[PDB]
Amino acid sequence: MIEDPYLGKYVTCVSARSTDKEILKKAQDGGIATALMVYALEEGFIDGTIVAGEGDKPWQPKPVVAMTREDILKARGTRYNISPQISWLKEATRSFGLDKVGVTGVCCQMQAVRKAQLYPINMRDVPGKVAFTVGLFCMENFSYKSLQSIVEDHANQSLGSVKKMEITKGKFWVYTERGNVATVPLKATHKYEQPGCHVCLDYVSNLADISTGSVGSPDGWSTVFIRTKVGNEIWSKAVADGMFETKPIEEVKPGLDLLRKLAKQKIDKNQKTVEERKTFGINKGLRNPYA
Amino acid sequence: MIEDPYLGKYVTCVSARSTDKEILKKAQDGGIATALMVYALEEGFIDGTIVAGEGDKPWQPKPVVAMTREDILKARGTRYNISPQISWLKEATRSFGLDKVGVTGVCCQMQAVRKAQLYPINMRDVPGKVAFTVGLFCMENFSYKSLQSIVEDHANQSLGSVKKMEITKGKFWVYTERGNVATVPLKATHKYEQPGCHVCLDYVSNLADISTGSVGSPDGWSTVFIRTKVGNEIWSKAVADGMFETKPIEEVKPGLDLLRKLAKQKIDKNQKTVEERKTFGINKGLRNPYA
Amino acid sequence: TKVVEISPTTRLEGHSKLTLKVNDQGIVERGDWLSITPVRGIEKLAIGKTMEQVPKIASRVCGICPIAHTLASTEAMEASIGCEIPTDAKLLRIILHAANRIHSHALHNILILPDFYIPGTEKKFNLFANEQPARSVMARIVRIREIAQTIAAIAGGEAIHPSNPRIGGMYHNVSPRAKQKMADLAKECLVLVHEQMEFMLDVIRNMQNREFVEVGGKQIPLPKKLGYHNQGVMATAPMYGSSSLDDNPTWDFTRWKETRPWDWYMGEVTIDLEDPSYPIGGTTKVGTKANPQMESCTGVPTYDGQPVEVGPRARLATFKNFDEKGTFAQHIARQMEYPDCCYTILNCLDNLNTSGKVLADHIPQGDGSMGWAANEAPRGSNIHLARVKDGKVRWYDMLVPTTWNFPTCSRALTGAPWQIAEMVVRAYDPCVSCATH
Amino acid sequence: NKIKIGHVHMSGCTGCLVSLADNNLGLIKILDDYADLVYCLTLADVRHIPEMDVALVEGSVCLQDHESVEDIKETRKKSKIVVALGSCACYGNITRFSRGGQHNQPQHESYLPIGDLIDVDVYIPGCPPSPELIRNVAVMAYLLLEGNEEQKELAGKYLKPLMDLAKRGTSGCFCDLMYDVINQGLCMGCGTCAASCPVHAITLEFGKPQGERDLCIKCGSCYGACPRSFFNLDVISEFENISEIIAKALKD
Amino acid sequence: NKIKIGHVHMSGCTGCLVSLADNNLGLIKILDDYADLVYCLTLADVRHIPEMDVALVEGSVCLQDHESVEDIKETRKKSKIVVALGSCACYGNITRFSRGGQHNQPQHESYLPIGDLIDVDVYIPGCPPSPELIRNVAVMAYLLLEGNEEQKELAGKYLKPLMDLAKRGTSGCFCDLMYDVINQGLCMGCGTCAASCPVHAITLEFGKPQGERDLCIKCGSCYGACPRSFFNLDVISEFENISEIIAKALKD
Ligand SMILES: Cc1cc2nc3c(=O)[nH]c(=O)nc-3n(C[C@H](O)[C@H](O)[C@H](O)COP(=O)(O)OP(=O)(O)OC[C@H]3O[C@@H](n4cnc5c(N)ncnc54)[C@H](O)[C@@H]3O)c2cc1C
Ligand SMILES: Cc1cc2nc3c(=O)[nH]c(=O)nc-3n(C[C@H](O)[C@H](O)[C@H](O)COP(=O)(O)OP(=O)(O)OC[C@H]3O[C@@H](n4cnc5c(N)ncnc54)[C@H](O)[C@@H]3O)c2cc1C
Ligand code: SF4
Ligand code: SF4
Ligand code: SF4
Ligand code: SF4
Ligand code: SF4
Ligand code: SF4
Ligand code: SF4
Ligand code: SF4
Ligand SMILES: [Fe+3]
Repeated sequence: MIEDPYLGKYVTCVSARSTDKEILKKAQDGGIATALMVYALEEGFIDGTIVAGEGDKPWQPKPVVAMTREDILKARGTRYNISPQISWLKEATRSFGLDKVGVTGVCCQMQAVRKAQLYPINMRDVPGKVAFTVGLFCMENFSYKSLQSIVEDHANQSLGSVKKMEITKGKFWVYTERGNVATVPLKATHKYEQPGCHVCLDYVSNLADISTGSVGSPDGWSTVFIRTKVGNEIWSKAVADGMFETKPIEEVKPGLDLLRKLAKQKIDKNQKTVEERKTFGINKGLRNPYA
Repeated sequence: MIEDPYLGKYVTCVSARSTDKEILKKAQDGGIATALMVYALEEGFIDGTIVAGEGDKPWQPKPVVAMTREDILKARGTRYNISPQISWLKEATRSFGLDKVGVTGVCCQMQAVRKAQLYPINMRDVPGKVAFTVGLFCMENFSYKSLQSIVEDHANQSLGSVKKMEITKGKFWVYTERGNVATVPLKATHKYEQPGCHVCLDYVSNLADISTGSVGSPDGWSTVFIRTKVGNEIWSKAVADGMFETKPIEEVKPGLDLLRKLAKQKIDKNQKTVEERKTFGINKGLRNPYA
Repeated sequence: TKVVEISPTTRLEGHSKLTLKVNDQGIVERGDWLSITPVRGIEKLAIGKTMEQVPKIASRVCGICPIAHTLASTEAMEASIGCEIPTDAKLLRIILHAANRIHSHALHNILILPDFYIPGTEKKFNLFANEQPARSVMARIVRIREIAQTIAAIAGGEAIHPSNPRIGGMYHNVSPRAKQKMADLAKECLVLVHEQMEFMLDVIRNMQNREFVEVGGKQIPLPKKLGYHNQGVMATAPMYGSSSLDDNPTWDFTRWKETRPWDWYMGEVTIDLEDPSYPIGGTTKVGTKANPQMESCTGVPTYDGQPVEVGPRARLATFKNFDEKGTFAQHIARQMEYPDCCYTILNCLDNLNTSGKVLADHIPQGDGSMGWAANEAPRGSNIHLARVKDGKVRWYDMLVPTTWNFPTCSRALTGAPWQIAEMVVRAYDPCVSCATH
Repeated sequence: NKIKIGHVHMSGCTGCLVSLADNNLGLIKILDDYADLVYCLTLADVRHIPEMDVALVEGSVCLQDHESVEDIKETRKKSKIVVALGSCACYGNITRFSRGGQHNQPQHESYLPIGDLIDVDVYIPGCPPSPELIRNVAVMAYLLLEGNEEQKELAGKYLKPLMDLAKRGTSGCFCDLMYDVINQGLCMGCGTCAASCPVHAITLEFGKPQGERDLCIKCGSCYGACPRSFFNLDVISEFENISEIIAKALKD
Repeated sequence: NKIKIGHVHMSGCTGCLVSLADNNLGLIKILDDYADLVYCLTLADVRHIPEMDVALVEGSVCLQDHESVEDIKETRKKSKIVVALGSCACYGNITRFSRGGQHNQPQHESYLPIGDLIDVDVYIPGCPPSPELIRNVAVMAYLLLEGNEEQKELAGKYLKPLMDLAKRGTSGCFCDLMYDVINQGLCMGCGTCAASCPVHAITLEFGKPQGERDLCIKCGSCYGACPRSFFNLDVISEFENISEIIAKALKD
């Protein structure tokens, strides 16, 4: 175990990408989140998983319980607006009849799952049926109207043409299907962030079985934390089964040094906000969920 | 002014009954509450009044804005269950277009009107348009299911046959149209009282312009308090116009001595209940609206 | 070019500012008038709510014109579900609508008169002051608004946030007495509004003959073409409105599109011109950064791809080819709308059957079809659009008059001395809480 | 000496100000004799919040709007008596339902009544608030600050329930009638709540309140108006005298 | 030494007891090793409330039923730890809607959660409450009273948010998510509230909660489950270890 104060508790950290070439075609990064859920399904570690499927408007995610490789793959790619993944967490154990639920999502959604496992409040059967969680790194998120405003105005792109979006190197990047690229400085995007993200003290999905993201690894590759016993069993067996290319993270640029720094900026900035809440008013303050 | 601690503030108190023989045919007592509202309407002191009209089930009152002598007379007779008179108080000044609203009801309903005059809370136009209030004496009230249980079980009468009900001389009296009489000891009725009556510290409608009831006067006659300047102007002019027979209350048996005693028992018993609320729990109590 | 900023604006409804680029004489070259009122977000919070609740929430967008949102929202729901309301419900709604237009135009007299001159003098109206003629004028205005609110309360259930409108018509018809009372009040009001109208037109006509006005001690020249813009106008009725239930609707949703402030507002600027003597409290400090594209709180609806002017002048131009434009023309057209309000009320009372039905016998629950309703609010075309399915609002959109007027007024600021930019603004009778919703 | 009164407009609809103005010549009487309006963006050109004896504050506070938060803090600093005017200021009202996501400020998501950010001395609940109540509070505030001791005593007694409401909390709903009246054994079926509800969300069934919770816009009126919320007998039993006193103070 | 546990049935539906029993062999394990059931009218013949280490109290209190009021007062007197078991006991739940008028006790009108009559140490909210939560609270209560100091420290940390809920108040509704989460700038759109709602009253529209208030039965579950109500990082980050500890305590 490593007990990093900004990267959470983990056993190891590698740089990885799926060896499944079909998965990689539309994966955001290394295809880790898709590849792990597909593999867990084929191996019987899960019988279904909650993923950010395609929704009713372009680039709007819709949470869905996926129970086939095909349905899991439909959720490839980052949607930078809210996907209420946990809304299907109980239902997966009811009408879907699952015994071994997988869950994908960002840090706060990983938090929601663990709170439900330990303090189930009208969440019967959920603590014992969560089987496998994969958490994405997340700096901040946006409402759908925010995402529309950023892509359509600031990047000047039609949503119906966008093939990929990416926040990296200080910019919001928009890639179109016909091959064009547009960028927006992140300074322009700040007004649009979901306000509840400003109180979030978790960057690399500390509470997931396995955590995965982009920062620290080259393009096409993911930085992966293997954290829990569940996480280590599944990762070991998938590596052994040929499912991933890996590199120790210390042999990779920018690697864990850049990552630990961005994690620190996130927590530091948000801890400050958390603190300003206490004296937000005159002789009174706002609620602190962490108190 | 007299400032009696149990009978409230009043100018005089007489025993009276209407000289209108048609009104008396179905009045509960002296016909004071009907006679005053009819007279106020004919004279222009009011252009309409809220009365306890006939409802959708036998002996269930329905509040209504009455604007004719005929509609006022439909409300004669005591209904011993809840009539939410104040529910039409604002509306009388809206779609009904009244400038001078009359209100009839029991003590707590008189209270509601005066609170609305002084602390109008989403009660625009109400303070200035209340013109005349007539308050009934009231010891306690009942839900409709309570009244059904009392009349049908304890008195063994069909509601469709009842011509009059009367609480007096320690009994609940039921008179049928075909001429029979049944009684129930009031001790049997206590379980059925509306619980919110047990906190009521007002017996003879202290806050009305004119208050009227039965206790203290013979049958067919009412005990009347004339309290406010509005009340004195209307009463004086109605007496002068020949609308009432009167007797000074001190020349009448049982008169004001019996009345002051029952008022005292009511307040005393209910003040006790009000007080027990404060220590109703262990280390905590119930709300006191009077605190 | 320099940049001066007035924040906040005053003697209008709600919270906005003017971010102005001016030439070396202080004449606006390009000005942005923008909402900085927080977005309460009525369109998004409406989704999933019941079609009965949403109009009562939308009412609380604005307490000067709640009739506009109550009626436009209700009638958008009725248009989506295909509900035809009874005649006497419609007559009561028109009476409510006309009465509120009286109170609103008269309230606006209060806000604009301090900029105006007692005719033939160099004295401005101070309506607070217990002197003549101000006090006599205030007494007339006060009685006018009192009559208006009273009628509104009788026909609409409440003067502010009317309670009588419901999906399918009204909760209540009125009594024979109430109908007489409304008529009595409208007769009194008609004489008063004719007097107030002639008074206001004279004051305005005196303004058009002036060459300067005094702001903060200084003489400010009055341009002849003050407030002129080339956006044209949009209006759906001279009085009430239109909805997609009509045989021939008078608004065309294929000609509408709403953008963000992005397409029409200035980006980042820095204030380099400050006047601490601007009454009362000065202008924005030198060095302040502003960004109208990002700070504007409204969307920008367009018609044929361009901002438009809505409101009284838009109505008279659309329906009578009223042919004067700019600030004083807008003031004139607003005053001219006084008598129609009282004549309409009296005609509607005449046709109202107080024993008539006020609620449709059947209220359908909707299948998700789109409907829309336009109410000609006192400030202009208020267009609500909705999809109702199973009694719930699945989609909601509000194009409110001051929303339309924000980019148009902005363009109308060109040519004005920045010290009277606020006078250009006030001729639009702005409702910034309305504009933002 | 006239007291100094401001109208502060937070995230409100200005219907609270309209309600004040709907006292008609009563308002002009008050402005003539008892009070100077030192601040009101809708009616006067004072651009920044000055010192006030009474701040009539309408609307709630958007947490994501910096100027708004500064305004409500500045208001408490500048004012002797802070009045939450109307249900948005008291209780959040329709802004309880705000949840962001609309152009052009999709982050404008969170709204709180002013009592969650500053200390509030007096509630005037209602949506819309009744003109008469706003008038009574203005007149009594004056008497509390410029009267003889008999007046300042009356004023303090009159305002007490409105100050108690400010100390009770910042939430208003149909449920208040359940939680604090029916569930407390205090409801007596008078029907006042039904008359006060601005959206007709309350009916009485067999003499007891029935709330259409998905119609209720959370304004707190019904509990306020209920005669079993507060019933201060010392004031309300003197209704005739207190009415005459208020009338005389407005007379010409 | 086994702790002493009672089940006290106020105005409840017994579904809270069923939820306890739905721990299956876990309940029998607890009764075998850690706890004696000294009182439960549904399962045992002890007629009167004895002394208890833990009283699991379900249902609310009818103010007009004398025996009920005496029972809840007697329970606090007889118990070291009082647990409001389920949403009726915590928050009133469907008995908030009670308003009298039904045979054969039309005066049975007023119901309050137990926390309005006695002091409550621990809330277990939910309707129905989750078996796992009731089990965790029983096990941790034992550890708090019979463990080493490392266990009593864990137990105290585990129970703290449930004790904080008991101190927060006695009201539960969909509005909690507005008042205390969205309106506070804390909602992040996870959707957990929607999963926990027992009546499907919550949907998410553009990532934000939308409450069908006339479906909501006022159980308080959604705020409880929300990860922005309480999120005690010291406990929840140790989910793997705390899970292993609880499992081992139930093992054969
Ligand atoms: C708001 C958001 C912010 C992020 N910020 C960062 C960051 O700062 N640094 C960094 O390194 N990585 C960040 N990521 C993660 C990164 O963008 C990729 O999502 C991650 O590397 C997974 O890529 P992959 O190839 O393994 O997954 P893929 O194989 O492409 O599969 C996509 C996975 O992402 C899930 N997913 C996609 N969109 C959402 C969504 N809105 N909400 C919940 N789950 C979703 C899907 O369920 C699926 O599990 C963010 C992701 C999101 C949604
Ligand atoms: C619950 C109740 C309890 C009472 N307890 C007493 C008592 O203890 N001692 C005593 O002397 N008198 C009591 N009265 C009053 C008495 O019964 C007569 O109502 C009173 O004398 C009026 O009689 P009248 O001939 O003047 O009125 P009538 O001419 O017969 O007119 C009847 C009037 O009573 C009103 N009314 C009838 N039923 C109700 C109702 N449920 N709620 C509100 N208003 C109603 C009508 O609007 C109308 O104004 C009580 C009345 C009620 C409703
Ligand atoms: S920054 Fe935190 S609260 Fe916001 S979406 Fe990402 S993990 Fe959730
Ligand atoms: S006893 Fe009091 S509370 Fe009960 S109905 Fe009579 S006047 Fe009202
Ligand atoms: S309380 Fe009602 S009238 Fe007052 S600002 Fe809020 S919505 Fe407007
Ligand atoms: S106003 Fe009357 S009916 Fe309504 S809750 Fe209060 S006492 Fe009960
Ligand atoms: S039920 Fe009506 S009066 Fe009571 S809080 Fe809701 S909207 Fe206001
Ligand atoms: S909380 Fe729900 S399951 Fe428990 S006693 Fe109450 S109704 Fe029953
Ligand atoms: S559970 Fe998630 S979506 Fe629901 S109120 Fe809490 S943070 Fe918002
Ligand atoms: S919305 Fe659902 S979970 Fe929340 S209090 Fe209501 S019924 Fe309970
Ligand atoms: Fe809009």
